[PDB]
Formats: sequence, structure tokens, C-alpha cells
Amino acid sequence: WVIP
Amino acid sequence: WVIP
Amino acid sequence: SCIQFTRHASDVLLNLNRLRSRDILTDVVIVVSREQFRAHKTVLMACSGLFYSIFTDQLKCNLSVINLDPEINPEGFCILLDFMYTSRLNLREGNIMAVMATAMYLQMEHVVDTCRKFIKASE
Amino acid sequence: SCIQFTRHASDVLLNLNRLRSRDILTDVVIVVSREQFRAHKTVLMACSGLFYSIFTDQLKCNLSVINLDPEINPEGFCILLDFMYTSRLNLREGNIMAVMATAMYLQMEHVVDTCRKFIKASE
Ligand SMILES: CSc1ncc(Cl)c(Nc2ccc3c(c2)CC(=O)N3)n1
Ligand SMILES: CSc1ncc(Cl)c(Nc2ccc3c(c2)CC(=O)N3)n1
Ligand SMILES: [Cl-]
Ligand SMILES: [Cl-]
Ligand SMILES: [Cl-]
Ligand SMILES: [Cl-]
Repeated sequence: WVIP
Repeated sequence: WVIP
Repeated sequence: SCIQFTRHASDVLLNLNRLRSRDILTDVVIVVSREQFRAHKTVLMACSGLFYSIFTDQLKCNLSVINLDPEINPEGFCILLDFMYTSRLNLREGNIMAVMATAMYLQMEHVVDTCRKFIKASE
Repeated sequence: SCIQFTRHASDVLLNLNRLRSRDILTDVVIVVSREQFRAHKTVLMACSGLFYSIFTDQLKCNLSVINLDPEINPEGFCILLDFMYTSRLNLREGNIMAVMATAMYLQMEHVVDTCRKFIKASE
């Protein structure tokens, strides 16, 4: 999971 | 396009 | 000896979401505590262990309406349906418990994993 | 304020290809010079400008069989159908002309672009  |  | 187009899977999903937003070729209604959500059976199956089991069943594969367990929160379902079609999860302090419970029921293992991690950080 | 799961779109496409390989919820047959290819209308639309136009048509959206132009090569179509479901294109010296012609007809702009580039390098 990432900060888009 | 890339070499997978 | 294949070549691969990096953005292809993302572009496919973006187009599937555009079809969903315009209600094109949606073939099922998911009912959650009287709230209704239209979707594509194949996308639901591709994202959820529960929908995969439902739509591979020889009787349920032909149903146009699926009713979820009454304990399922419609907002939690809506956030997860958006994630299925976009890869983006709107996880907030106020919805994390409903989102995790819905992802556990829908069998969306990666969503359950991030919810468990975000909950563990707050304790 | 969403979080994003990097591998989600790829995982969705991988699962859609598994459904295709097991012939689960395929809703159309594409006929190419007597060869038949089963697929999901939504995936075809998501990858091709031609299928997008066909299946948004109020009459053609209900067809279970689509016949392509007799000039379309079945091998070229097969390579492109595999690309739609995997992001991988089996482009070879012996098939590049048939693949480019099929991608131009199917309106798959990124495939046309790489074929033009590979052809230009060989001249
Ligand atoms: C296992 S083979 C397979 N073949 C095709 C499909 Cl459409 C599919 N979907 C599916 C199954 C289980 C799970 C998910 C999707 C997401 C998750 O966390 N668990 N699986
Ligand atoms: C344009 S809006 C839109 N909405 C939904 C879908 Cl399913 C869609 N597909 C599509 C249209 C045109 C093209 C492709 C896919 C691939 C390509 O090269 N051209 N487009
Ligand atoms: Cl029904
Ligand atoms: Cl997931
Ligand atoms: Cl027909
Ligand atoms: Cl393309």
C-alpha cells in the first residue's frame, strides 16, 4: 500500500 | 513497454 | 520472449470503472441493508473470495440480485466496491472497523491486512 | 486521502485471465476466419476501441457471437486477446505485420505504436  |  | 505494457492492467481497470459509472454491461445488483449497488460479476469475482465462490456456483451464477448478510454496513461495502474498481481505499478512523468487517466477510485479504495494521498503530 | 494497493490492477487482470482459461462467465464468442475465441465483453471493451463501440451499441450489446472482418488473421487476434488478459504481447518477426493490422482494426493504440516502432527499427 502507498500514498498515491 | 518493458522486458518482463 | 513477450514484451509487456506496464500501464495496461491499470488502464483496463480504469475503463471497467468508467463502464460501472455509466452502468454499462453491469449484470448484478448487490443489496446491502436496502441499499443497492450495480456491478460486473467478473470484477466482483476478481476482487473477492466470497463473490468468486458465489458466481462459480451453478445456481447462484444466474442470479441478477445478491443479498448480503444484514450485519454488513452499506458504507463499508461502497468503500470496498470503489476499491475493487480503482485500487484506492478510502480508509478513515470513522469507517476502519466497518471496512475491515466487510473485507473479512468479502474475503479481500489485502484490505483485511492493511486494516489490521492501521488498527494496531492506533492502540 | 485514499491509500492505494500497487498490485491490485495486475491481480484483477490475472484473475480475469483465470476465469477466461476456465471459460467462467464468458458471454461472447469472437469468430475470426472460422476460428472461435470465447471472452468477456467488458474486458474486450476495456482493451479495444472497436469492441467498446460494438458493445455500447443498443443492438450489438445483446449479441453472443461477433464475426470479425475476413481479412483478420486468427493468430494475430489470438496474440492480441492474450495481451488483453495479461499485458504481455508475443511480438515476433513472423507475426508483427498481422499483429499490427489486427491492432489497427481493433483500435488498440499502444499495440499499434510499439509495432510501428519495432518495424521502423528493422528497416
Ligand atoms: C483462487 S483462483 C481464482 N480464479 C479466479 C478468480 Cl476470479 C478468483 N478470485 C478470488 C478468489 C479468492 C480471493 C480473491 C479473488 C481476493 C482474495 O483476497 N481472495 N480466484
Ligand atoms: C474512451 S471512454 C471508454 N470508457 C470505457 C471503455 Cl470500456 C473504453 N474502452 C476503450 C475505448 C477506446 C480505446 C480503448 C478502450 C483502447 C484504445 O486504444 N482505444 N473507453
Ligand atoms: Cl434473480
Ligand atoms: Cl484485497
Ligand atoms: Cl447472437
Ligand atoms: Cl493497446
